[PDB]
Amino acid sequence: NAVSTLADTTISRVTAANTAASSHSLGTGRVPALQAAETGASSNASDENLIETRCVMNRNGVNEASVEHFYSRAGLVGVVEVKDSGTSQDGYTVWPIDVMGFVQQRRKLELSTYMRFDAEFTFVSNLNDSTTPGMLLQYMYVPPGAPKPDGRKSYQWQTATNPSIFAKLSDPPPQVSVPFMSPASAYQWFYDGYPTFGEHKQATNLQYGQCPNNMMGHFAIRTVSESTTGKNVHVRVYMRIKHVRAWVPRPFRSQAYMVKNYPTYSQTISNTAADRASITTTDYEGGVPANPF
Amino acid sequence: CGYSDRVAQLTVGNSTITTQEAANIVLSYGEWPGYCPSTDATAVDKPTRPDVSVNRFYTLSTKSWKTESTGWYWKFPDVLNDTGVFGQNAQFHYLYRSGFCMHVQCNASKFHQGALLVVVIPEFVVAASSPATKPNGQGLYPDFAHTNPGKEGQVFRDPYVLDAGIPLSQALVFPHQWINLRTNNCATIIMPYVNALPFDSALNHSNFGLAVIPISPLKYCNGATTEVPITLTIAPLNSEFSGLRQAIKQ
Amino acid sequence: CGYSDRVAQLTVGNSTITTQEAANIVLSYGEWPGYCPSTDATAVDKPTRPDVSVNRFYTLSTKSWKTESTGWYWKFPDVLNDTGVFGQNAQFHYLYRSGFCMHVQCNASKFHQGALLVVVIPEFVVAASSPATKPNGQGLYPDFAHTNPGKEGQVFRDPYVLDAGIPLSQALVFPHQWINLRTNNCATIIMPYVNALPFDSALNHSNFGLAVIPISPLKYCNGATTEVPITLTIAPLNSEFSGLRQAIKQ
Amino acid sequence: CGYSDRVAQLTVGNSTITTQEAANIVLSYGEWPGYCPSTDATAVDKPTRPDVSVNRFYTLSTKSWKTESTGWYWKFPDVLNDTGVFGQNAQFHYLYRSGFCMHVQCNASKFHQGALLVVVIPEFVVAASSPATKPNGQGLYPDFAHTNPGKEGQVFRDPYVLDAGIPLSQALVFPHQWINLRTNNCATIIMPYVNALPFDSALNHSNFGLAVIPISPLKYCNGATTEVPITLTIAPLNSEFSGLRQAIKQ
Amino acid sequence: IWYQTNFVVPPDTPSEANIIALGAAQENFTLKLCKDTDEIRQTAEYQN
Amino acid sequence: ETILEVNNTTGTTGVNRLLIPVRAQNNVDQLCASFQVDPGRNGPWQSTMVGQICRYYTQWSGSLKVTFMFTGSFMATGKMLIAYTPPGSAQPTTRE
Amino acid sequence: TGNIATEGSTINFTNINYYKDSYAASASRQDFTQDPTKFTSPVLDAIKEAAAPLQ
Ligand SMILES: CCCCCCCCCCCCCCCCCC(=O)O
Ligand SMILES: CCCCCCCCCCCCCC(=O)O
Repeated sequence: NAVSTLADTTISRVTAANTAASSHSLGTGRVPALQAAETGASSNASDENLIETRCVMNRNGVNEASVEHFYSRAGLVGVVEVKDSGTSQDGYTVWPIDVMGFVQQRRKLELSTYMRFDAEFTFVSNLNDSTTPGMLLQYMYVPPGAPKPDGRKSYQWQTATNPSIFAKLSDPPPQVSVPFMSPASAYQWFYDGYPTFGEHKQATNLQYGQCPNNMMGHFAIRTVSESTTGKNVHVRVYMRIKHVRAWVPRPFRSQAYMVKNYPTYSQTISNTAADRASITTTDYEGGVPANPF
Repeated sequence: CGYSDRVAQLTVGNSTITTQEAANIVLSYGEWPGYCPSTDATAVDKPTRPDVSVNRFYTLSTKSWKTESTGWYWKFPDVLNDTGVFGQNAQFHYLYRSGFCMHVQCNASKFHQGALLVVVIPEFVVAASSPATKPNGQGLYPDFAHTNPGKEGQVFRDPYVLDAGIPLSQALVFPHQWINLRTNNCATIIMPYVNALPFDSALNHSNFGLAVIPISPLKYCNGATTEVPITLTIAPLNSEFSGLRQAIKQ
Repeated sequence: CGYSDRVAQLTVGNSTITTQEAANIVLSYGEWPGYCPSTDATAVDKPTRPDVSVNRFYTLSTKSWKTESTGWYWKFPDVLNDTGVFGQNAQFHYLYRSGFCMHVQCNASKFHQGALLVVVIPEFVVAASSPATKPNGQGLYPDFAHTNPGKEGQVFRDPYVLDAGIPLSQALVFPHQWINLRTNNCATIIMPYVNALPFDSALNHSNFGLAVIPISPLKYCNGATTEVPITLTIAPLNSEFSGLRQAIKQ
Repeated sequence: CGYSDRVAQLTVGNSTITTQEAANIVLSYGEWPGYCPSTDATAVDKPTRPDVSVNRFYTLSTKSWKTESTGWYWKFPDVLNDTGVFGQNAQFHYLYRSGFCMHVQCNASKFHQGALLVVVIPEFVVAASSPATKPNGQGLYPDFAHTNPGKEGQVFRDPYVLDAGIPLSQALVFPHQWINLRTNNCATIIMPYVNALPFDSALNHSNFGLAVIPISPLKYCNGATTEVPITLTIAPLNSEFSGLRQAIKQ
Repeated sequence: IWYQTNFVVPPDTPSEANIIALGAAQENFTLKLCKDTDEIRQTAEYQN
Repeated sequence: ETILEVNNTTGTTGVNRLLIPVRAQNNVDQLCASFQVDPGRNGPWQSTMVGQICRYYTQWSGSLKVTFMFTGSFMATGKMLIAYTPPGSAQPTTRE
Repeated sequence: TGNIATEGSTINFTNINYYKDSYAASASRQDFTQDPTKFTSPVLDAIKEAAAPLQ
């Protein structure tokens, strides 16, 4: 029944491609080595045709180079500072939900052009001294067009419909599942166009590349208090993508990022490969040659 | 057969492209361009399919390849958004969808040499390089000329980073083909409609970038013809326009 | 039969060892040396098996046993890494695997006495004893001479701790055999390839240490022959070399 | 098919030779190299067959072809008797037998011209020409340098008589192939073991001579690359060594 | 990469050219133990 | 297949870093170029998709594949010995 | 046939959704797919390994 279903739930081992034994091929007409990169196709040549191979029954597992496994790992996507001391005694902050803020997660996600995933969001919250007192905090997801709070105690924190999460800093970090929320059929890290009609003749073309299909509202975070607590709270937001489909692979970014929502690079072009003295120089000592033949 | 024939003929609409050095044709992602199915279709307006009128080879831009030329790119359908009946259908309608057949023609004698990588980059977001001096240089956002070059195309300033901060070396991940003046003289990339949405505005959004970059520079001995052109010819396929209104140009 | 015969003949390749006082042959871990199976094999290069050329008894080192001799050790395949066709195959190739047939020959008259423990220690990491005076004495790491003695072998300085900080008394856990001049005059240990990896570099890594330690000292009355040699003879078995390149010596 | 394909790939051991102008492969006397059968075998020692270790393409000698170059010859297995694992197996063993796959690589532009006859002469006894003056000139017996050139090969002094008093015109009786820079750029001669004895000493006796002679001289117009190399690549096939002893070099 | 023979051209042809190396992996290629990359760096934990 | 940055040298810049220069030689058996074939190592493999995906993982296995496309004139001919040396040895000093 | 690195299977009470929304479920990583051709061989005329590609 559903018992047999639980039995076959452990991730099974898919092995890599085996090698077959091969011998010498002294004939004309058959040329596996010769390819044509011009055609745009990768070489079809196997080890067995270029050299004499033995039979290897390869048992190495490939299950971990999956878009599921690659991306199903929580990474820092935002740090919200709930300032309630000195000049900033607001005791609330509204943080625009974007995942393009930190390199490690940004660069992974930008391997794809389009991605459709559910995410799991964890809120690791603490004070300046890494201490977690019994201090109550409200995390309210504000979808695009929901009114954003303008004060510590405003009507917007009633949350009749907005999903919110009450937790103490003292408690283990809050976590929630979020669905694939997007008008478009998949998210889209690169949008080559403008969201509005117009002629786009501005000394600063900000609008270029900004698709609102991705912009998924704000998280409003406050300390549920009556007055200034005199304490700042750091909220590290961790996103773990799941149920992930990805389309159209792209080159991994080489240049350091400069701004959040725009691919832009310093005019100093850092080379993709770390340079060396000459094209015939390798950094490997090796052993003492037996016949110096 | 098990081998690609050198000689090939491409006939779409009332236009035919013959090439005697075709290094095979790339079908991007192993999928043919097709009309939007009922299941994927969201928009209830009956979509016009002009067929032969819009689906035909348009020869838009010819460029002179030099020893120091850095490369050119175009944005589809931006390149064709003002040329022929396609242009008019694209201005008169809101929603747009089609795949295309790229064909970059570059011949030279058996005594010239050089390699052009011709690559179709979906969602080619042109970056702007900011000078090291100022963190927010005015050239942090590329002006409309760079994002939408139109028919004439735009010269790469940094082809090594494909003007997008991604290495050209890894650009071979996208549907690509080489023009080695040694072997071939044309590059054909059939590309299906690739977008998160089933239909998009031809004017506002560019589905693909067409980039021709000289990797190995053009070199030749004194006496050979210095003028070696590179010509872009594009044929929209299975074009479908919808949401008819007043013609809008960009 | 139910008893080991005293007289025994060991013939590998073009070499034969005859012994009339064999106290049986030890087969280490009750497993015979065999070629790497397809399933365990990781490396796709076809492995050369020179057979008789490399698989034969090599008589490498003879040592003079004295009343105060403390013992000797060798490292396999380091001991053979420069001798015969085996040596050449081991220098010319990267990956290496074989089991071996050890045979330590020590005869003396019925009027001599003494016991040698002959033991094969897999992964025999030679230690260096640091003098009590300084915590980090320069002799905290044993120099290359001690770790890789080669053909001539190395004299134990502290055979009680087998120069590795482990008691010699418990060395009988490893495949071992005694040479009691009372009973026998030879010790044969067939050893299969023991390693976490299916193939390893013959030059960089030593699979086994061959240790001959006099437990009961050699004693004899005035008039007997003082010179009593101990000879090491090793035959690689099911040798398999792979990854051919430029010959490298150590 | 009924025609030899221009393009050909030769893969022996861990080496592959690709050629796009192969004028077919010559199989000498229409017989493939094979291991000595039981019936022909005289010597009772089990013969080592190192396979991939010894059976692979060795690129030994490259020579600069000039307008007045007279030709070069090598002696097999003398040419390989000191190179790679083959060399070591050949020094360590007495008896020897193998066929080989010759492959002489000489490319030039479609604006050079010339013909090289590449011919394998079994039992190529180098003669010494004696000056007419004295009947027994000291140069009546060719010195060791001429009989056994080794890896570097030897320049013909009288290629017309193939330095053996036999006309070059009739050398086409032996397994041969031409390199016409007009048509081809490689010559492949697979040769089986040809000898009155089933096994012979690699060092003392040379089974075959490898002779590359320019019949039509190399000519080209001012401006073309003057340096046109000729490279010899040899792969022993079905090598079998026997009678293991102390390594002897020549 | 060694010259097996020389790079030979006729008159009125460039005597210097290029080779483009393209690296990939075969069908038996496998990876293991996902870890964060060395290849990109922002200044600190609080940046764009 | 993505391009290896074999010409990753002090001087070379931009797209020039992706080209191994070749020419008519006065002397036979000179070394044209050389690179190590461990994708992780800082060097020519950094420019390849395989080299960049490897750096997201700790351990790798299986055969790699280098395709070399020549971009001289049609009239240019030549032969190149592309040798791969297993780990024991240094970079070969001679073609032999 | 798991990643246990020894003989043993045990009992597998895992991959359970406790919520009425299915997107609340654990990462769907039961299935692995390897189709590389759409990127490695996207050409119309499939080329055999043996044959010289352009003729
Ligand atoms: C109270 C907390 C509840 C959690 C709600 C989380 C909602 C998150 C929306 C989905 C995140 C993925 C889309 C990210 C796209 C932004 C990238 C960008 O355009 O810069
Ligand atoms: C709480 C009851 C859960 C039952 C789960 C199924 C266990 C089936 C027993 C066998 C173990 C699973 C693997 C196998 O089929 O060998």
